[PDB]
Amino acid sequence: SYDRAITVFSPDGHLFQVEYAQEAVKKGSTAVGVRGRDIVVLGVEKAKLQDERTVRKICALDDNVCMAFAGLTADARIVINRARVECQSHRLTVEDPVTVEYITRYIASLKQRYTQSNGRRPFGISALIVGFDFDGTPRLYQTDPSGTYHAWKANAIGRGAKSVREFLEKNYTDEAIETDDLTIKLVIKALLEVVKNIELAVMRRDQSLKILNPEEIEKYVAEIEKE
Amino acid sequence: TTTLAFKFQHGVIAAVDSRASAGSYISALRVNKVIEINPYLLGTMSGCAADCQYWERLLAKECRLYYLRNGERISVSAASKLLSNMMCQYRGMGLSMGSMICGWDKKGPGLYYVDEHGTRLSGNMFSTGSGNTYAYGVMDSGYRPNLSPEEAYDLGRRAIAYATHRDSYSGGVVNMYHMKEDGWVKVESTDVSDLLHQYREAN
Amino acid sequence: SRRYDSRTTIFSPEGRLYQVEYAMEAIGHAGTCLGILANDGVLLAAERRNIHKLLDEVFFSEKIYKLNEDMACSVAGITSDANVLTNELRLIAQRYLLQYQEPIPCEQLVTALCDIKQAYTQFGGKRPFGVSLLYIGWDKHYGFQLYQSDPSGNYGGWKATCIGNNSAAAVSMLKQDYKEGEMTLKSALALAIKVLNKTMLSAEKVEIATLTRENGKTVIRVLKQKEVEQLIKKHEEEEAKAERE
Amino acid sequence: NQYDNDVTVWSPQGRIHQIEYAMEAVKQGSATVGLKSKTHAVLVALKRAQSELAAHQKKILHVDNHIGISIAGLTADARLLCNFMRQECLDSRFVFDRPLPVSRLVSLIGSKTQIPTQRYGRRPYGVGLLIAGYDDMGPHIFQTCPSANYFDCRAMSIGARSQSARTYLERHMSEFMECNLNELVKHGLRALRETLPAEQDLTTKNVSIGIVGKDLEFTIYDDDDVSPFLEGLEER
Amino acid sequence: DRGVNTFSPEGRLFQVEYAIEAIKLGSTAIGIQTSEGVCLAVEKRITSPLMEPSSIEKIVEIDAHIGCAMSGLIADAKTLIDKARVETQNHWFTYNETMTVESVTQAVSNLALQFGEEDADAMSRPFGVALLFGGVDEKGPQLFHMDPSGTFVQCDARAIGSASEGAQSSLQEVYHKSMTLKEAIKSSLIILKQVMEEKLNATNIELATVQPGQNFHMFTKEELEEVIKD
Amino acid sequence: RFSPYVFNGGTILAIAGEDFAIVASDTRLSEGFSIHTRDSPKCYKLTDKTVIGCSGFHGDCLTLTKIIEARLKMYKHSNNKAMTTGAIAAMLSTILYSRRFFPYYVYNIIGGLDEEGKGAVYSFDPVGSYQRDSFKAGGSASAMLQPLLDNQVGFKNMQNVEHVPLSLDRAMRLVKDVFISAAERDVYTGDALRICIVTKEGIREETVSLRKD
Amino acid sequence: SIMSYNGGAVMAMKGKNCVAIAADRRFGIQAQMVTTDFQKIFPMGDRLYIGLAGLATDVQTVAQRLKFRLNLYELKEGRQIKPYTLMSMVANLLYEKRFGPYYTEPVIAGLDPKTFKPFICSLDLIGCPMVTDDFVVSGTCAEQMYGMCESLWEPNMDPDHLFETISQAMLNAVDRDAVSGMGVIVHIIEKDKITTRTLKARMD
Amino acid sequence: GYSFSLTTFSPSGKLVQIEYALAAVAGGAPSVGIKAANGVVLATEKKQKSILYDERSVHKVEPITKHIGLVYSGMGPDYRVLVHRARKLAQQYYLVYQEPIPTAQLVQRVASVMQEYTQSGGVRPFGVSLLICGWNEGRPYLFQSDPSGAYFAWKATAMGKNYVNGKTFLEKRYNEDLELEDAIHTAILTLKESFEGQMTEDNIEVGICNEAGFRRLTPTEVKDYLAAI
Amino acid sequence: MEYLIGIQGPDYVLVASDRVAASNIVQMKDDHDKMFKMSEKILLLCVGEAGDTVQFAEYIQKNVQLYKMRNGYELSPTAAANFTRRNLADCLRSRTPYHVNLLLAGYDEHEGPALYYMDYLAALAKAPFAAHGYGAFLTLSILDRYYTPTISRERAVELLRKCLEELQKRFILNLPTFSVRIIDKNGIHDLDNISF
Ligand SMILES: *[B]([O])([O])[C]([C][C]([C])[C])[N]C(=O)C1=[C]N([C][C][N]C(=O)C2=C(O[C])C(O[C])=C(O[C])[C]=[C]2)N=N1
Ligand code: NA
Ligand code: NA
Ligand code: NA
Repeated sequence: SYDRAITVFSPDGHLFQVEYAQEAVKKGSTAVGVRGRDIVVLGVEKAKLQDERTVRKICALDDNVCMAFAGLTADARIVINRARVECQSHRLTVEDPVTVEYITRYIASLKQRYTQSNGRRPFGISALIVGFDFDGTPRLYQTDPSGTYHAWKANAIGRGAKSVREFLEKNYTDEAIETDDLTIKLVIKALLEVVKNIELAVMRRDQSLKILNPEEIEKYVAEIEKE
Repeated sequence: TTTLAFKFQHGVIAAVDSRASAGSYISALRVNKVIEINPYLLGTMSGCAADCQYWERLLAKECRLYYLRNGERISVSAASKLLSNMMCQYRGMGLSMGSMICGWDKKGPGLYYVDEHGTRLSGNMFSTGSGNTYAYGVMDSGYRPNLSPEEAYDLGRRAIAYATHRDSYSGGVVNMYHMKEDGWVKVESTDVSDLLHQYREAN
Repeated sequence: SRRYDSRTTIFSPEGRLYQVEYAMEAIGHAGTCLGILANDGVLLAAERRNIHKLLDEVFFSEKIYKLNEDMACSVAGITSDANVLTNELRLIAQRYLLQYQEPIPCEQLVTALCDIKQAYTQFGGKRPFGVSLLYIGWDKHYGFQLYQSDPSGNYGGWKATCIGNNSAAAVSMLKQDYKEGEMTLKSALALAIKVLNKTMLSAEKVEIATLTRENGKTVIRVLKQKEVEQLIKKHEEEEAKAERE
Repeated sequence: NQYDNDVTVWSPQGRIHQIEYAMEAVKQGSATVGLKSKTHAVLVALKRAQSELAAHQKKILHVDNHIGISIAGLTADARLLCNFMRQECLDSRFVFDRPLPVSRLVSLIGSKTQIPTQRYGRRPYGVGLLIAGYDDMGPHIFQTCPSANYFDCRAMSIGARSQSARTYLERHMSEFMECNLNELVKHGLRALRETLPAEQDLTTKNVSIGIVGKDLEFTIYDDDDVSPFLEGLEER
Repeated sequence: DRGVNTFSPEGRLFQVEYAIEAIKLGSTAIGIQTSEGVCLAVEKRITSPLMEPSSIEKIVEIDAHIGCAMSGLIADAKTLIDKARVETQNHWFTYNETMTVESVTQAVSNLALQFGEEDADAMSRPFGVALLFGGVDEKGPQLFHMDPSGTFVQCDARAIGSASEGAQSSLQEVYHKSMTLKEAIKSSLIILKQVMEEKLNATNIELATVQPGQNFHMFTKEELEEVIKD
Repeated sequence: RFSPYVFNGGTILAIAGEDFAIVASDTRLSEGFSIHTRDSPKCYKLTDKTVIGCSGFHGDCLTLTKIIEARLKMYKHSNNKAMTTGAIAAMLSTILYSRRFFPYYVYNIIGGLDEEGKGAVYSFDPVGSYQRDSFKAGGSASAMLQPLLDNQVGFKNMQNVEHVPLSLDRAMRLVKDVFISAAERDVYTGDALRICIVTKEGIREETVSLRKD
Repeated sequence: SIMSYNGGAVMAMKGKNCVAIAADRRFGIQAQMVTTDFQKIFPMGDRLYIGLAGLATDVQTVAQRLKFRLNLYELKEGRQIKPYTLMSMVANLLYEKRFGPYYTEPVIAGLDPKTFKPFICSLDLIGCPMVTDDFVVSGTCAEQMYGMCESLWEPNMDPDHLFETISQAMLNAVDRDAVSGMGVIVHIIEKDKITTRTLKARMD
Repeated sequence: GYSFSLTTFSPSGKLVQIEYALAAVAGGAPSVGIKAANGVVLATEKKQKSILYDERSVHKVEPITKHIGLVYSGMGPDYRVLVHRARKLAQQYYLVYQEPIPTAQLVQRVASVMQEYTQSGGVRPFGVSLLICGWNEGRPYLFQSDPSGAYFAWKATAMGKNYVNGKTFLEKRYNEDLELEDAIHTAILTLKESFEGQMTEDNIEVGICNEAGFRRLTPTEVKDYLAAI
Repeated sequence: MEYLIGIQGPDYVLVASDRVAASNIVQMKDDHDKMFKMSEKILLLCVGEAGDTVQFAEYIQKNVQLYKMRNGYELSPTAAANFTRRNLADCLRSRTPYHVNLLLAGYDEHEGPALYYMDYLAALAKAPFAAHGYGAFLTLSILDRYYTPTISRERAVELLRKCLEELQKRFILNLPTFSVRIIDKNGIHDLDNISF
């Protein structure tokens, strides 16, 4: 087997292969995540001749935890599958389900091991993992190709994620949080900065994941334009 | 060996005898058959002493390692599951191990019978070891869900004492703990034969 | 050793995989392979690059491969790499069937090969498989399906799509003429020959197959040269009839 | 230059530059001295502090009751190669119930450290050792290097400015064999501060001593432990 | 292009050299050893108010009597923190006792040059992380530094990061060996406030201490807001 | 067929005082109905404050002593200090349990000084279950000595008897008289009596004679 | 015995331009019958069926693992498998477990898809082929099946005559075996058609 | 060893070592294969540098099993690896299935091996195109397999030096129901286009495949076909 | 020692397990549940050696749940049953053979209701009704007597009652209470535990 050192330090102390993996994230479709009290939401940027279902970038990992991604879509699918495996494997080992922190730590740990083990280039993705814990607190974390992870109130990754995060930093008030409708409107406003061309899904307290179809999405497009 | 455990209104009692026995000879009169994993988690012991000691110390290692990683104390369900998985990986190897994992977590008061085979049962009342059957008799007869703390201690103390009376391979001292919302408290390390002499003189 | 290493499994400075892109350029030279979904079926129509007087014609196809009872695929790229990948697809289909005793769903079979193709881009120091595949199939969950994949290990579901020589020109031509929800296999067969007329028209140079469901069982069949040649003359007459008026 | 990066690549000069580069890890590393009498073997080490707030670097390590070492180079290779010596000593005490001959231990270091100099994608051990020890053949000082060469010694020094130490030792060779313990330690200390400039000299913080012989096991002396030995001669 | 286990002409490994260069990019952290306890302080370097401040754990509990502060590649550190955490409980299992601060630091120092290409299962590169261990064992309160080379040493006071050079000068003047713990805590936050291009507050930093009597304690918003004064 | 164990016998004993720790043994090594040797004491010195008694199969005793000796160094090399008496007893459990499925047939009794200065005895079974004790007998005459130690050291089945702690004078005399009684009634106990006494000053060894038949 | 745990009975037979294959429908565990419609004969093509007696888990496993390899063959080759080839594929499959074998004794019966000439064979548990021009048996009532088959079989029988022969051979054999019966099923393989029938057999 | 591909994609998008291996084939001693109605022919140039070479010793036209045969253009040592491997693959089919291996299926298996060396670690591909004759159901089979691991079923083709001239020569002069008498004569005429010297029984080699399997033709059998040219 | 029973209907599947968790001579739990939710429309009922049942059942459960998460749709009862068979068949000739007897009851939307049977050997059999344990020797003939293919669910519970009442009358083991569940179009439905 291949024992070559793929990821190494540079003259100025940079891990160039991890830095080039983060350039692969910044080309991928603009993914955005937002937290609330009762509800947690994810949304993604977008040909006429495609099945929307197959190129979906919002993926459930367990009954309580899902995620979005931005970057290389093939690289994403392996991290999602191995996350899905670890979610059920966690229940098999300790019965109780996975907290959003544990699965994020695992995805981070997996991403980090590819930046340091021989033969392997890093995963060219950043993820936005969301859900509800054992006690029922809502969560939103973010991983990146280096394998660092941090909790967020809201965050963006992908094309023009500076201009979306700049927008989110201002707009994330307690007024937008209160209701389930208002948190969803905030995600659409944020995506309308960079962007029928919006994928969008939600997670409530005890309930599972729920993708909103383009008919349901265009309802909230009317409710934004009034204001 | 004789161990017992039961839930009631004011948390969970956990009482064990102290006799160790290589054959008919008494290896040791006073062995501690409860492990203290943390302030909110105990573990009773029966069967092979070395298996009991090693594998429940390894549970404790992983419970301690869970606290450092996650920044929160382990649940009673997860701890009981983790020990049964250790027993599942060593199935068919002649391990003899008959623990009950008692604790308190977010889910409430918790009690789990875990076994050498891989068995793992959530329940209100349990008993293990050779004196198993004799403990159940006294425990079940005098049980209520709404015992007082003192009446609960009287039940657990008597049940181990009358078990050691009949079972040859149980004896020495009753070691009774009491689980609460604010962690366990050691109730007593009472001598069994002094209790059996006391109950004889009451008639 | 370190001097001789090509290093196929690394990010270039831009943030992308050179051997993956360079493999997709190999596909852009290879023959025009397309696929079109319909209400009553699915089709694949490919440019036949093995074209000489002295070629024998042993097999029932040239670029088209059956995979399961309810599934098939065609390719574009290095044909030797396709023979490896198609053999592995067939193995996956039976590995599922041995396990569950149902046919493998179409998306699951495509993800299984695409997880393997992605491995050749991420680790092992090996060059990727220089093949894009177009898959067709039926399953009990989603029914009539068309999928595309490429050397990266990335896939997508399509209503109609193309790969090979004049890929982009064919897709934009399909974006005009395809009507979603309203297309039958007869209307789809007309559009397949319309697009191949643009990109490449004798029937030796064309190779068509149709997956359909007749009486609770999937029916995969290559068209014979009598069926193709009559469909070519129907295009030539329909093209000429509009030209006069 | 073409012949600089891999240990397998012979130069046209008939040299392996990755060995000779690994030798420079010892030289830029701090100074240490070793010497022996008829009855004892002593190691003396100038402990380099990082900043003046931080405590001084541990330069003399314990291997067995009968062997100990002083180091100069990369500390991870020092500790790795220390544990190899500790283990081979432990094997000999386990297997034979008898301490491992020092020359035989030193031969196993040479055999071990040579292996990666001949193999691709591997490197030499970036560390030189002075190895004090007593056995059936009396006391010994042995030297080892990144090149896998080893030397039996009357005395030696290695590290930063260690040419000064070697010049001192080469004068007083016939004196060492006749010396008592206190005179032998004092000789090693005078060799060490010759490496230093005239501005700075030996204190209890920046000096460590390691002693083994016929009477004594490999004891290490660091702080107030050292104070007896220094208080004798201190000028120039 | 060259191998990971390649010496420079100066006599040192390029990847170790470049791993020290990576710590300069990392955010600054200070630890001061005192007779009454070891304090440990670090800047979070929060890039956005949307980012949750409590989920940047740059000081962490190794055991009830030991902590560790980090600078550099945050992901690289979590591998080493877990291995230390495993090592302490493996030691508790086998020996029924606590490890020394030196013994823990040595165990982590053994992993520093465990990288290479040929002859491997294993790491390709070193860990680009400096660690400031700080705890209280049987030999009083001890603070220990570690770098990517594997070199580890006891420190009366030390810092690591972008303004390691700047902060060490301030530690030289401020440090006194017979001082109290509360003086040493306030010394750090003074020395941190200067070097940070962001402004010091309870959400923007982590502090933590270990005494002989008291366990490892990481400071809360309320406990940081009380000290903030100076 | 091939049997990897054999019973060599001998008795061991340890007592924990307030300021001391006795660890004693006989010197007979047997096999079948013959005596191998009369000078094979079962006491082994580990550290200045810790000694171990080992009885049963002698092949495992030699190996297990050599393992402990090897591990003591490995700890001291890692941690720069000697192992505490409690830490040796904890380590021994893991070594005995590592051979759970092919036992070290060795009854171990460690005795010495804890970190608080006082006496500390740790008794074992072959697969590594242990506990701290005041006193414990082991090996061939375990059954003979233990209930007398329960009586005289534990004050069991006695009333109107003040529970006075053991003087080192009294404990040494007790160890002589019990091993005299074992030597009479046990075939595998005899020849001579090694007694190691662990105080803060160090270890010192006596050798009283026993029955040579 | 191992084969008799689930029991069962399988038979195949030759006629003029046709072959028959048949088996009992009992799945049981020792004394207890469990179900009365358990499949022991499996299709391996249009004019080619395989019958599997003995241990029921291995009956199902060998059927499934043979179908795995069959489907790979048919896709690779681009044809229906020849009967003699399927025998060798089973022989290879079973002999791969030579020292840990599948407890089943297969019986193959089919027409050659080019010539349409009759073919039958059976194999032992370790995959030793046995081709005959008359009949083959496998099950707990092998002795009973042999005695019927040997007496009742004639050469060059038409499809209707073959059915009556093989059915009466099965029915009377399984009626003298405790762990075989609960129905019979019979497939008459001809060139034009496959005629599957289930008999009014004893249910005790 | 080396665990990385030596064959890789260039910016144009071509596997350069395969096209460089095809240059090694294209500059090899020429070889011809023709499919008659009743049989198959394989012929090639065996013109060694001197009369010192023992002509009976080593063969270009080699059998694989009793019903399949083989010939090449390009690298001789590389060819011998493929012969040994193909021979094994034939027996591995016969052991399992107890049937003579189909010619299509032998080519597919050897193609997979030829593909293996265009990707796997530390190895160049083969500098060989194979021509594989056979007889399966009751009819002839001829296949090419070239360094890529791609295979093509041919009625007739040429390889090596003047393969372009041999292919065009064959295209017009081949009929789709030739007799095997005539096809053997055609194969020698295809070689005589590209030849440099007077032809003999020694300096060329021919094998044939029909109803009774594959064999190499004897020198005297070749000498009869050379008499009427 | 333990006892399972399944009764397939036209558009449903009734199932029931006992609730004794036994140990040596003692009935440790009267409220134990032996049914495992694979899918919304599938139950795996499992009985056998003490540690083997739960470890096997849960391994299957999580892989069925993994199939849901991976693909966005659950396994069919046919697929789930052959998956259960494939794992138990591969373990059979290995170091760790699971001694488990089990019923897989389910409902497909296309194929309708299905009850599957499996012994520790891993022979899979689809059945209109079946049962495991020593109780099956008493109760299977009662199902032969009164079962018809068109049996209504409310009648099927009264049939179940006759089997469970026969265990109280004739079976030497206690088995006082029983879990009861129905599967149909609308997934799994809990029912009152048949106590005595
Ligand atoms: B308790 O289960 O009595 C007790 C509990 C411990 C935590 C101290 N365990 C022991 O006393 C004990 C004894 N041994 C080793 C000796 N083995 C046996 O006693 C033994 C016996 O003998 C009675 C038997 O019966 C013949 C069996 O087989 C059933 C197994 C073990 N280890 N722990
Ligand atoms: Na005696
Ligand atoms: Na019968
Ligand atoms: Na019957």
